[PDB]
Amino acid sequence: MALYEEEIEERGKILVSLMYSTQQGGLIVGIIRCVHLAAMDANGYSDPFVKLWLKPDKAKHKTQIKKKTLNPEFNEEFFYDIKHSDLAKKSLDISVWDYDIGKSNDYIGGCQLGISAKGERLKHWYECLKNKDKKIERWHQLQN
Ligand SMILES: [Ca+2]
Ligand SMILES: [Ca+2]
Repeated sequence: MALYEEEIEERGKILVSLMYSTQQGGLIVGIIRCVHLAAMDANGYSDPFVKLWLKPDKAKHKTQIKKKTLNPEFNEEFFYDIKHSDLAKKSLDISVWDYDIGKSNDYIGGCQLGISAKGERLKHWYECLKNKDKKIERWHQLQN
C-alpha cells in the first residue's frame, strides 16, 4: 500500500537437499522449507521466495511465492544438467526474498553452498560431490 505497509540479526534457516543423479546426469536441488524468517512487512510477516544461481554460469531458478508466512513450505525441486566432476567448479548462490506488490522486494538473507563456501556450507557440497545418488539434506543459517 502507500503508508509503508510493506516495509535484525536472526534472518532464518533454510532446509536444502542436494543429490547428484547418475541416471539423469545432473544435480537435483531441493528447497524444502524455511523457518523463522525475518519479517519484512509491517504485519509481522513476509511473502517469501527463493532464487538459485549456479555460479559462475539456465544457471538460474526460483521458487513460487508463499504468502504471509515466516515458515514457508516450498517442497520444490530443480535440476541442473552438469557432469559430476564439473560440480567441483561451481557454487550455488541461494537468496531468500520477501515479495512486495508496491515496492522493491526485500532481501531476507542468503547462503552460498559450494566450493567458495566455508564450514558446514562447504561440507554439504563436498558430501554431494563424494556421494553420487544420495540425497544430502541439511539446515543452513541465512546470512545478511
Ligand atoms: Ca516487505
Ligand atoms: Ca511482502
